[PDB]
Amino acid sequence: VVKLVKLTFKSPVHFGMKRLSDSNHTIAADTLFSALIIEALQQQLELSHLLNNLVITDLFPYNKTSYFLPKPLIRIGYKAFKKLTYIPVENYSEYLRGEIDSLEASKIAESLNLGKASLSTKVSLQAVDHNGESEPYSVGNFTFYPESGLYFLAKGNADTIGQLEILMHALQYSGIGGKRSAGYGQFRCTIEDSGKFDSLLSQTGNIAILLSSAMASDEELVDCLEDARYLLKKRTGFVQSKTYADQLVKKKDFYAFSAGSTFYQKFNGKIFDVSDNGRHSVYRYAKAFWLEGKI
RNA sequence: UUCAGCGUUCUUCGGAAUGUCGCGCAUUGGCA
Repeated sequence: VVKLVKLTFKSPVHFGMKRLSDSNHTIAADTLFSALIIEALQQQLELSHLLNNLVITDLFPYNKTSYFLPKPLIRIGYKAFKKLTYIPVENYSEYLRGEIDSLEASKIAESLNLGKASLSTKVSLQAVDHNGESEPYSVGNFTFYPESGLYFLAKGNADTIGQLEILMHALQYSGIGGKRSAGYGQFRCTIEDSGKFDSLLSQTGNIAILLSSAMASDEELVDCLEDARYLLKKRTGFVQSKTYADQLVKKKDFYAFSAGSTFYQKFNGKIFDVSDNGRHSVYRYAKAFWLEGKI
């Protein structure tokens, strides 16, 4: 049951990539899954549905004009083609067939208006009272245009879909990304049946494109890599919880194929464990959502 | 010789702001 989940952001979001100063306009499926797990644990729900039947996608840019999917890594002005990152759903088939030209790719890049990124310079006055000093730091945020929003597609049974609806409503108050609970990431989310995507997903093409940041199991990896065009993205971070350890602990470093990576042989994903001797297992979504296309 | 005032100017010409600062310091950065 693939359900579109559109997110409208009221306040700017941080979405850090490596540092607090930087910012991204989207987040990986794992970052969303980790937020969904944290929420389910707060609301005292069973994690079996999320860990066994929920399939999600990286949040993708959406505009009133169009919904943007990630640019497939398919061999085809090379600058114009490399600058392009997201292609509207209507132009995805044209891009796959090679019917797109460099000027058309430039127009597609200009078409997206997800938002306007910025850097907010904050200060910490915690040490001023102890003969210390104010400490400047920078938070990179991204402000969506009013029509613009981030959407994700969630697939699963009816039970996990309803659980997702509950977690999503709680999540909007919780927020997403970094510096949430410090002014950022408040969003309001709608869950609906989308005719566009379900029709798009009902295609049996010769190539498979990874909607979500995903990694195959070892046995899956050996068949999948042959003839694959892909971009290994390091997935790293600290553990966010009150019960994992007394102090803040980094997760084990993970590498996942990025969204838009094209694999000839489809691989199902796996919820990996990036924990290192903690009081609970830190789950890292790496399951795979596939858009089959014809090239 | 008496009887009366009547007309014309109602303000004018200059000067209309000027000079001086136009953010500084601390954290940060930089050097070590």
